[PDB]
Amino acid sequence: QAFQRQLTALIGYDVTDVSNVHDDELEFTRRGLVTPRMAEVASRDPKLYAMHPWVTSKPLPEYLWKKIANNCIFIVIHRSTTSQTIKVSPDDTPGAILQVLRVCGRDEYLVGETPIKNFQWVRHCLKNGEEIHVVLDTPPDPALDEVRKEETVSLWDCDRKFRVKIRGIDIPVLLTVFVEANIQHGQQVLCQRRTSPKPFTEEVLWNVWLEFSIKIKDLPKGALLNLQIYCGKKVQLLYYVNLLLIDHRFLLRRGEYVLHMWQISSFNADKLTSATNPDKENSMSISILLDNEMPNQLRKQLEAIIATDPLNPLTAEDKELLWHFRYESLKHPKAYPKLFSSVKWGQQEIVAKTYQLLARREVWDQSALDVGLTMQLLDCNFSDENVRAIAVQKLESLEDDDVLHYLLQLVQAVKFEPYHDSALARFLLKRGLRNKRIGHFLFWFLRSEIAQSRHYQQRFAVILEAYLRGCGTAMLHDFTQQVQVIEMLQKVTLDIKSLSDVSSQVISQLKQKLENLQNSQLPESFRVPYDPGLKAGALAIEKCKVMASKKKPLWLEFKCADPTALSNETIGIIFKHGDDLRQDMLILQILRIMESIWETESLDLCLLPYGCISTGDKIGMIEIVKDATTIAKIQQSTVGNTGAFKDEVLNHWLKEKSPTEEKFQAAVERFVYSCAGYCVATFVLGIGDRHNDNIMITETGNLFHIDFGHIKERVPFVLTPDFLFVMGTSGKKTSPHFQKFQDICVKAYLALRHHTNLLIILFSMMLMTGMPTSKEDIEYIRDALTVGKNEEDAKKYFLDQIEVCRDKGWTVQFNWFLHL
Ligand SMILES: Cc1ncccc1-c1nc2c(Cl)cccc2cc1[C@H](C)Nc1ncnc2[nH]cnc12
Repeated sequence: QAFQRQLTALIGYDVTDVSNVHDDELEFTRRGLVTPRMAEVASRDPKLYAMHPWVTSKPLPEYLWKKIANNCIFIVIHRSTTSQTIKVSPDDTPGAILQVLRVCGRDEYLVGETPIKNFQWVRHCLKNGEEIHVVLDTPPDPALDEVRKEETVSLWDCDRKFRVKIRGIDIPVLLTVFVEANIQHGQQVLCQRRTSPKPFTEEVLWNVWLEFSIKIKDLPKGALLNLQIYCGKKVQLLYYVNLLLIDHRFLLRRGEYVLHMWQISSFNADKLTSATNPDKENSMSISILLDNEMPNQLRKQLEAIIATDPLNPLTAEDKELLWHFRYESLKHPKAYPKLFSSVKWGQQEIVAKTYQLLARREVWDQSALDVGLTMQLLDCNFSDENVRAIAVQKLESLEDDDVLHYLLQLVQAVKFEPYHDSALARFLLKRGLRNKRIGHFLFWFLRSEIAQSRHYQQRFAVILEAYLRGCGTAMLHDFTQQVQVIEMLQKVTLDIKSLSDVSSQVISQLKQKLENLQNSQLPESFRVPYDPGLKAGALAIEKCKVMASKKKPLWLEFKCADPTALSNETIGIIFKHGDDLRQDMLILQILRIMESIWETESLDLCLLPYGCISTGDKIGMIEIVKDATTIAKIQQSTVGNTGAFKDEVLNHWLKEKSPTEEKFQAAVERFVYSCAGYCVATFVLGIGDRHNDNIMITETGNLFHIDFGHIKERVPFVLTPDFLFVMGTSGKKTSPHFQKFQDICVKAYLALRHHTNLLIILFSMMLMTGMPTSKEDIEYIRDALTVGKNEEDAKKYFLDQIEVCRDKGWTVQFNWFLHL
């Protein structure tokens, strides 16, 4: 039982607790997840698990090939104080041809049957212009990863109409009010019934049967009884709660329920949860009782429909066509979301035909994996397990590198699962247990939601517990260490915040508190949650500070615990309270996806998606990007504390940080690319109009936006005169670098548009699961990606945007200044 107490603290929630359930679905899931855990445990190669090689099968891009010399990769190998360099061909395997080679300063290994060109660490060095420093080391013992040993009427024979008794609602404290009861499947309301309005007192009783038109034999599995409370005095939603009509054992839900409801403040994933509100003492409750072959024009119309984006709404006509031409639609994997949205789920014979249809998915099974298409099947529009499972079926072929690219949003998509035990939850379980890097991030992503989502903490806790019981003792200790450190640091972060430029007493107290944590509480070393390779050590109390800001975040710097670390660079972590860093995580992850897209078209845009992990309610950690300052500061340094800005200061800031001409122009080139990435990426994501104290530049030219979890003459993005002066453009001219900037944006924008469907789905999912949203909010990226339009035309559009900034110059940057 002591092991369970550890799990609870690691998880941040008590999975054995049953104080907020009305059935045993959670416990059933615990027991259900035992098998796929042990299958993965018993199957993983202990030695490859222990070393967790971070590897990709993608080609090395054109931008990384043209950085090689005569098919030669230099790899410095170390012993104790040995440093002997080797000539290696890209195709050389480490655990054979290089003769375990751990990376210097990192928990990262160049091992296994893949060439060195295909290790992400090696590609990381090639990109930045660094060298491959490895250390001959003993392999880490797989015994350390050891895992603690463990231990009657049919539904389709029931033509009776479904009914639910609304006994009444009850609220301790506090105009009229009524109950709406929807049978839902996906976001689709199948059947809706309301009560009569009554006066809104602390108790309202109806004692009324709501008889629905849908038959019990017609309720599809995963149908939700969605109970909602509205008020008049033109109504308004005030509370909601859901109840699965068919439970986890395929039994029709039967009997008395007192469901504690959620309060409002709309596609928001929280609306879909089957979790009841656990705050029984303040929350509105509701009491219920359940006691129960084609023509040519048609082909072209069908093809036009199949070709539209995931946010083009299907008409009744559209759906009827897809459904009638079911089998022709089944030949086109891109049709699948629309076809399955053309299914009348409230009709048992249609669902049966849909299931027949699903048994003929040769073309789907044979199709190359499209993540975009696959993600759409995992969104809120699909509640059927068999549809959703063909989505997860395709995810199974993702190599680990790609799982990590999509992990955050795969974890978020668990929120769209009807049941706690799902093919998706088990896929994430499986892939996390097969790979320590996936498992590490799975821990934190799951934990991020467990700590601040009442709506989904129970589900995620069960999944996280199931992961933890298979990750192996080493990772348990390891995770335990990390949680203890962030709890210590979050405490210091919050305490300093209460004590409010940063005054004398603040700078005094912080450093004492850091010195007090250092001397007793803090461990020898711990893993950096956002960069599991890096192990942090002792604080550099010297270098730690608090921002002259209203949120008063902590800038912390640590020593690297790893003696074999080559640099002297500290590990920098910002701890901040006040911002919802879930939104940042999501945006930063989409920026990583955008980078991998660009990579497929051999385009680098040098984005800087810095590490960020939400650890709790409005709280978390941000990776310190070293040698960087804000653009706003670069203007204040030369111009003044509070004044509007001059065009030359950024370029002449860049100049004064660049030592040689070789490294300066590099900075300017790096900046042209960087500026282009963020102009395209922020435009697409609709977060481009930012005050320049939320844009940053490195000493080596790399522009990057920060502080995403925030967001009248406007601007599509930020391409200010100071950015344009670095390119060399005095108001209305055209430099060589600017035409190249214009060049790069266009190719980047068109590159994103080639994955339009993927981006639309990730943007939709982002809004639904991390931004508490409307259809019109979601439909921004359609316009941003100029859906339906041609290359030439989308290119004009984007150039027109580049010029909108030019027309405005400084007006919005300055209009912020006044506001702020
Ligand atoms: C580094 C910096 N330069 C100029 C202006 C502000 C900052 C800065 N200072 C901070 C302090 Cl003193 C404490 C806590 C957080 C701070 C954040 C910043 C800047 C605004 N942001 C970042 N600075 C460095 N790395 C980052 N990664 C993500 N965001 C950043």
